[PDB]
Amino acid sequence: EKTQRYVKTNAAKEEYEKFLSEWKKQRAAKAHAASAPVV
Amino acid sequence: GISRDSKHKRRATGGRMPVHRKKRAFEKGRPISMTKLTTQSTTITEKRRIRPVRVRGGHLKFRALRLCEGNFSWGSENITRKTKILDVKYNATNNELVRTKTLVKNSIVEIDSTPFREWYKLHYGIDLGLKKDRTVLGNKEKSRHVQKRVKRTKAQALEKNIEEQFVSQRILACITSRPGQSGRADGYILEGKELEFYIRKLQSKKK
Amino acid sequence: MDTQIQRAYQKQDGVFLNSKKLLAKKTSAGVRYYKNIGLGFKTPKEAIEGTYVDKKCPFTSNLSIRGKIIKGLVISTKMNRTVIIRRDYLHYVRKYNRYEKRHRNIPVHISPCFSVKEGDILVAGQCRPISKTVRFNALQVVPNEIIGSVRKQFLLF
Amino acid sequence: ARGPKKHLKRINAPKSWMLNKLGGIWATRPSQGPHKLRESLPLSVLLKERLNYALNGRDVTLILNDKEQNVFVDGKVRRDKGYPTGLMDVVRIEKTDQSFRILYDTKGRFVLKSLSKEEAKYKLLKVTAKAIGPNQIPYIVTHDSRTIRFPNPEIKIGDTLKYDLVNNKIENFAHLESGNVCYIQQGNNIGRVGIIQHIEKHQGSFDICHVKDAKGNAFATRLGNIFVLGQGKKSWIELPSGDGVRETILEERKRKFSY
RNA sequence: GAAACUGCGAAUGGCUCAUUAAAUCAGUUAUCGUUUAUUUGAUAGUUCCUUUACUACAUGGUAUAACUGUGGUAAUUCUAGAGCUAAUACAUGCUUAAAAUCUCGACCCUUUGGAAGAGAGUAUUUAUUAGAUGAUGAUUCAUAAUAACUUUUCGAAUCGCAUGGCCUUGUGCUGGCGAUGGUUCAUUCAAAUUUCUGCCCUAUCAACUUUCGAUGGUAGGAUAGUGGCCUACCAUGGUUUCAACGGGUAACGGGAAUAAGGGUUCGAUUCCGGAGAGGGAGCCUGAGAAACGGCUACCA
Repeated sequence: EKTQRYVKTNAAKEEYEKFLSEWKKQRAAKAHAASAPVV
Repeated sequence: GISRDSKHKRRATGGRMPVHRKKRAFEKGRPISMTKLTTQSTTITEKRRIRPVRVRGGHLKFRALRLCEGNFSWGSENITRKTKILDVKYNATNNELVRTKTLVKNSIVEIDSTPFREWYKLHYGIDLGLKKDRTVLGNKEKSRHVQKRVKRTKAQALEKNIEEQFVSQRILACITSRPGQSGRADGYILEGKELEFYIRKLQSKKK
Repeated sequence: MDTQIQRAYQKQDGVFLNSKKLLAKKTSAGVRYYKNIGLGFKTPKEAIEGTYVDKKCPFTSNLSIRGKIIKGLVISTKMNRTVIIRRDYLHYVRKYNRYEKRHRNIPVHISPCFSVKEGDILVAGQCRPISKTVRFNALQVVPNEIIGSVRKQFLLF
Repeated sequence: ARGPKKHLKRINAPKSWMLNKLGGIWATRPSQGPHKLRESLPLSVLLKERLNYALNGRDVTLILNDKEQNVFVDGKVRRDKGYPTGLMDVVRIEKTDQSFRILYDTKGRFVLKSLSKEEAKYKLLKVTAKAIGPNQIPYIVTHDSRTIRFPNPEIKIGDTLKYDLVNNKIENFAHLESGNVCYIQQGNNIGRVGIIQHIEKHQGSFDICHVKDAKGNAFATRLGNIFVLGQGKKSWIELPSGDGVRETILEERKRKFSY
């Protein structure tokens, strides 16, 4: 259980991180989608 | 039961103020703890003494009664080593604390330059021992010794006051820690604004 | 040499920069503690470029302001950076169905920044206990003119 | 005072418990838990006076002490005479697989809503605080005193989450902003459910909020009392006493005895 | 099951204004100013790296009762001396099986990711740096670090059933699950302050308050921690006819809702809410007492 602690944490950590790159990728992805039609 | 309830006072309009409550235990007031120094074991063998007091929450609070060594930091350089404090001078609060070399949070004292001297040497190639032999570098100037230069050239214009201090072996510094509260005694090394000033208090104090 | 020593035995800041600043020998070294209590309050110009070391200030210290905010006329200028503001209100009288006049006196702390004067309206904030009486700090000062007796002066301000 | 109180008086125990005035003299005092004293329903109350499964006091003592486990709160077993079941909770009666919502009336009395094995899965959580803690990590906290690790970042402090108890998973949240549905956890207006109109913050230390609903009534309460029962008109849970809307004493009469 | 050990509450109340004209108390303060059992929630890889006979954890040492007994004495909650044994209590304590384990990542090698070779815990201190890249109005805020340097921590020698699955075949596990912990945070627990309205009369109260506090402001120190609270150190303060200084009222002390109109009524002899448990003193518990109903010792 001591061991399973840092395991579950790495899983959630990399999990979050993996999500962030996908969200942020989209956050900036909509940035040219919104500023494009204004052009 | 040395209390501190604000009841035994006189409201704004100085009229005495009533009481119906016996002194209640949460108004605790612990016996003061003057803090001396062992930079003179002429009698005092046991160098430093710290007694822990059982505080409210259930925690312990260490109380400094007698000491001899604290920790200090050189503002400028960001260095901090544990050193032996020397004699207390000018306590501001009162001169008696100096007369009994007592340790107040903000008591200005002296320390051993040794750790700082030792360091300033290793990182800059400058011992600070009597001026002439000033530097002490390497024989060959091709490798990493090229850095002690780069740093040394950082116009390490350490105030004319900081310099004199080192050589004399003594160093000026003020404290920043309640001995009667945490048991320790930590201080910063004196410089610019306050240095110049506190010294003045000392020059004129004796003269 | 003046603002620093002036009797008292030292006057630094909360952000202990100073002497170390001599390390950043190029940009701006003369730092002072800067803040902004917010709550719809402008931070005094004088407060920033001052040499004053008032720990009990709401812009030069870790002194907060919370809840109760006051507006009242000033009574006395004496005391070191502390002033007494007098508030003038009416009290109702159940029976006679009318009012009477009344005045509460208040201990207010004044950061050097704003300049006092006797008989002017002042705005205090709710700051932690600073002393027996004090429990209010000045945050906004309005100069006002009353030709004489401050006591006579009674305004439902 | 001597130390810390430890009992509770019949007379002094909340009107939300619809308690027996003549009853006794005391009343099971809520145990320090997930919900505050006033905002809670200790189990003993929940079974004896509420469900009525229990009866006499010892009746409970059996139920929660019996080696069978008959009571579940948010997918967990409980054996405390006065566990403070709070707002938006899910209680299951093992031996019958009963699932309930801990929700206030429209008249402010604690009501027990019967759920289908379906809703019994999700529970609505309101966001307490939100800040980053140890080793660069984000934490969110719910009224239900839930502490959350690595939560979706698009969540502001005054949010409302849908919780999948089965997987201890989050899904579809929704902050409080002009145009949502809400439940008021406490106040001269509790038990109501309407559309948020606008939130005027006054910072001086107390922001307020307005609301509309079915008969388009105007509601006013402090933010701390707003719980987002849903995003954009669609509520997220079945409400007790029909829709979260109370009637004039006049409307009650006309609806019941039709005057 | 005897008994003991435990380990718990035994700071709870309950009667008591006796005081008390005082914020008492009411509202009316968050507390950037203070403490926090209770309750959860959470939860904790960096402890060596000795220059792994780490011994080797086929989880240490003690210590003790209780206990059998030997007793004493006008006589104790008496107690003596004899022996015992526990232990969820003292007192600990390498965490290996090598190169521990942390932390880059080439790279492919595609996943099993392979990942090279990339690099390496905390109570207690300051001291800087964060903080551009959480938050406040708000921060010197955090929670960061950061070194140092701290007679300083931290860290389940738990027990409970659940031991049948895994491979091994003894094995290695398998620990399941809880009980039994610790950790810090907020988690209610709190208190604890705290603004902001309000006791009887009185101007025949005019004036008041300053030796250390009357004030400010400051050094410290206490305070657990805010505070003149004090050490100082000084500021002269300022209060005040809206009567302030002040005086005088034994003063312990004061929540529900209906309601054209009316009908009626409530909480229940005070919701509220400070100060006594011979005198005095000091001390006591502790999360947590101005500990009444703990002491002592003193007096009686």
